Amino acid sequence: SDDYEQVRSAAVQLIWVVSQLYPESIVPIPSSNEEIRLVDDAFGKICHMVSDGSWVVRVQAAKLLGSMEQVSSHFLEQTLDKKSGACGAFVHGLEDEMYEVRIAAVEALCMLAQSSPSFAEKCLDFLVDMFNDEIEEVRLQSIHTMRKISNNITLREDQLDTVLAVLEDSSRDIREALHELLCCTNVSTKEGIHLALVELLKNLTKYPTDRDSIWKCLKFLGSRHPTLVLPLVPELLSTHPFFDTAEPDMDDPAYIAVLVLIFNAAKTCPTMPALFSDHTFRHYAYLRDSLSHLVPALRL
Amino acid sequence: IKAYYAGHVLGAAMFQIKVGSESVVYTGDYNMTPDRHLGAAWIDKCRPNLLITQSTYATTIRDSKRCRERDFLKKVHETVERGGKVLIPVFALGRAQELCILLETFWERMNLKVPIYFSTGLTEKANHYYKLFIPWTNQKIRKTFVQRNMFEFKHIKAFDRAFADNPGPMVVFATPGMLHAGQSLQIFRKWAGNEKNMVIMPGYCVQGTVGHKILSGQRKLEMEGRQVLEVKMQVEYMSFSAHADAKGIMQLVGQAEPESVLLVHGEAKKMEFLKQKIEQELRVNCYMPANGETVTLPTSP
Amino acid sequence: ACSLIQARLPLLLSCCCGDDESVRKVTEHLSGCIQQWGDSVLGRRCRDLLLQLYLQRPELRVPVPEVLLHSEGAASSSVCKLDGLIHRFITLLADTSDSRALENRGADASMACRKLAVAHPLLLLRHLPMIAALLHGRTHLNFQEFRQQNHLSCFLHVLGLLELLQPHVFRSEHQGALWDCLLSFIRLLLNYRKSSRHLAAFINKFVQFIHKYITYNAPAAISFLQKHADPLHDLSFDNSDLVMLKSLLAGLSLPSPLTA
Amino acid sequence: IFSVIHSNDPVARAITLRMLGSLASIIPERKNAHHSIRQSLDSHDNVEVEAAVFAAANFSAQSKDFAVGICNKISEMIQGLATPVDLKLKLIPILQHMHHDAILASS
Amino acid sequence: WMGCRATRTLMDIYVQCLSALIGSCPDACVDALLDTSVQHSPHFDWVVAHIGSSFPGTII
Ligand SMILES: [Zn+2]
Repeated sequence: SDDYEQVRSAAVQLIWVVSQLYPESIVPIPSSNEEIRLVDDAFGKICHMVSDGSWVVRVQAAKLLGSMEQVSSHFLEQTLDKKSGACGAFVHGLEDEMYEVRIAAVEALCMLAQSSPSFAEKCLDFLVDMFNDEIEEVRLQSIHTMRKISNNITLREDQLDTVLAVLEDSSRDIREALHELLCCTNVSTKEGIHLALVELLKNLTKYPTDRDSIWKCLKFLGSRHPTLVLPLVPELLSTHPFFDTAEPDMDDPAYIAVLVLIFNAAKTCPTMPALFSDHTFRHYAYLRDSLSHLVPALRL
Repeated sequence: IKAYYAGHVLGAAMFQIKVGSESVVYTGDYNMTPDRHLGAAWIDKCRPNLLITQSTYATTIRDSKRCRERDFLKKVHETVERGGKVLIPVFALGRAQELCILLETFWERMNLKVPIYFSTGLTEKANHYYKLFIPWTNQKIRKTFVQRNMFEFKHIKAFDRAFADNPGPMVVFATPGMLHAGQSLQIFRKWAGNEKNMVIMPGYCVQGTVGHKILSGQRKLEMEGRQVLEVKMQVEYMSFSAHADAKGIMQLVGQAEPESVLLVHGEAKKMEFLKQKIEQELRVNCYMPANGETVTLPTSP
Repeated sequence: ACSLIQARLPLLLSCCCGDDESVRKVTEHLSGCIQQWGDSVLGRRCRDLLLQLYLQRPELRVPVPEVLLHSEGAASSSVCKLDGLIHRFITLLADTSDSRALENRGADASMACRKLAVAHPLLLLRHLPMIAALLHGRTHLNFQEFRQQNHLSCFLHVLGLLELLQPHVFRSEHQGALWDCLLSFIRLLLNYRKSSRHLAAFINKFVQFIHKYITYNAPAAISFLQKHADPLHDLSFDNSDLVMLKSLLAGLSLPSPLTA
Repeated sequence: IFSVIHSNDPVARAITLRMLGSLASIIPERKNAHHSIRQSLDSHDNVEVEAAVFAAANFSAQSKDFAVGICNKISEMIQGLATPVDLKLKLIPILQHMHHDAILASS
Repeated sequence: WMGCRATRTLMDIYVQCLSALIGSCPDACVDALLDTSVQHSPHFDWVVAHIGSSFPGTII
């Protein structure tokens, strides 16, 4: 409660240190006759510091909040609910004017979600809403953290709709980061897979030098989601029910990436070899020889 | 006197009044949660003898920012899904910018123009004032105004015509807020429908006829040749006014750390609860003055 | 590996041409062979060949013999020519949104899949992950539009197909997609707990299916229940008016109205 | 030149394949030509198959990717019992152009 | 009877007691249970039914 930001910053650093040194020790509340672990009390004190007037103290508070993982589950859940003075700590710490505190909060959410998958489920919507933030480094860090917590989660329909509606990226670094995120991502809806295919082909026709990383991207995307690609397979191959369709241009990168996706999905899915057309089998035999690092061996 | 940052509207300020050791801080109106175009209020450890705060919202936190925007856009999509029109009124200088940009970004998906019925001269003046006073705006805009001009809205309409047009998805932004008089009441009195005539109130509507009855059914009114509405017709009072809630007020009081607190710009039922909360929590005196009541405090200079 | 039978199958398929009098006779011969041998290597290869032939000639008049009850070849790399059509009407029935013009086609697809489950459960069993994945797109949606869009029709159809597919749906190989379907059901139970009385028929069907599941294969059902015991307990606390919900939860005591 | 590979006339296709084999030095790693060779190798017209063998020889001499992509197919045609002995003789010299990589040469 | 928390509590106590007996010597607990079932017949025997539900073999 000092009137100088440096004292508060050093004090929150020291309180983080002492909480990490004695987490399970019991500290009594002055007014209430409640026995509380020291780490939870320090969690509350640091959470209160995320509302500090100075932004450097807020950055420090968010970083140390990330660094602690011995806190109880309900205390972890409290910082995301609207309404132990730790209520809405990350909510206020994720929508500040300063971008640096937002980056610190994003990284803190990454560490906390990696420690707690149950926390990650709650953090999914908050972190994917952050993708709309228009500071470049903020969105790169959000991409990296989302990729980091990807193993413990699976995206929802509306959250995926949200991230897709603001997925229009221009620069190379953000695009490559999105490609890696989509390599590691987990989704629950095939409509999101369709929208991802649409955006990736737009980014295929828009950026030729992105072809490599989008081919690899779709190679990893289908290997993970074979079940969601199976309805979308006749949606994409343009297989007419009762007509032999024209043989698509084997040099068209968009089409070649649609086959890469559908063949990486087919690896896990017996039912995919059935819905292949004749030219689909012909094209498969070629890209298995020519692009064996993208196309996997199948059981036709 | 010293002016601080309030965050209510562009140029809103908290005015400290320091003479000798005695000092009084008047926050006027403020918002401790930053908007999409305005920052959060801040004041140093002034520790004054008295701190006069607004209390129009002594209610709990209004479910963050993303949830409110999501609910507002979901209601807008529900109203326009059946082809209904929307008739939100606003003062055209406060939360109008945030609602405008939010609805524009929502319309990036379908890309159909939305009519802004605040006067084209007034709209141009608002854009110009917001671009001349970039330092008063958010760091979000202060860092990204060079890259792009967010105030350059691609959707706008002039005035009377599209209001009496066919029942489409058009959402009107009336020039006078609070539904007290003007274009807002003129449009509202001529509009009805289940999906159409969606009236979303971001303001507070302190005592003006028609507008104030958001907590009521909004189907009674008091006027000559009054109309009736239906349940599907939006009478939702979205919490989009740039006012600090109870958590924000406690945050401000703890931030300033005053010797005493005084409450204005609110309702008595909310203000008595806020006073009880302040006295029970921070062990600091609070006051409940009525119009014409004189509140006197002692000083120890 | 089993790929040799797959590689020699086109020769057999070409030789048999399209006469069912030869396919039926060789299926009968294979059935007699496996009855003589059983689980031995010769009998196992005979079962694999019979399964491949049935998959590539699903017009057999002896579908799912007693031998194919134990067969785990549904997950194997064998191919069947019904995959395209079952995929077709699985998506024709999947979309049960506010577009009510498709309701008649959804009902036709549902009753046809019911007939298929009655007749050829094994063929529909290989496509179980497809319908399991298709259920994930409706649970997270809000209660109001879920009621309005009648998306519960697809869930009820899938649950009825599950009820018709048992005990074949309770085999060890078809467990991931079964768990996914049940997870989707309990998820939509949790989400729409404000007013769950509209799901009365769905709740009764779900309770009956879980009863049959814990009866046919108790350890698998117990493992699934332990996997998601906390969501079920939370549903029971929030929705305490569902007596069958609590009664089903009381069925863990074992080791881990209709009349004419 | 390449537009004639789509003709239904197998003689025209054979002449086009022979031209592509003759032009192999200025168009290696041309994917459409590679796919044309691969598709004409399993043709049912003997003149087209011979032209595809000649073009495959030239393109394996020129480009490494075609060689690695074709070595398995050439192997399966040579060892395939349905291939006549004369076509087997015609196919074996393709393997002399598998020197682009140590593992390819060993195979 | 689980509406009354005491009964559930006692059955939990019996899970602990029967596990302890299984650890040491599970012989006389079933004999005492049957003796009480005979003496306190027929109203207490639902406990024996639940116990048999937990352990089908020995109890049946
Ligand atoms: Zn004001």
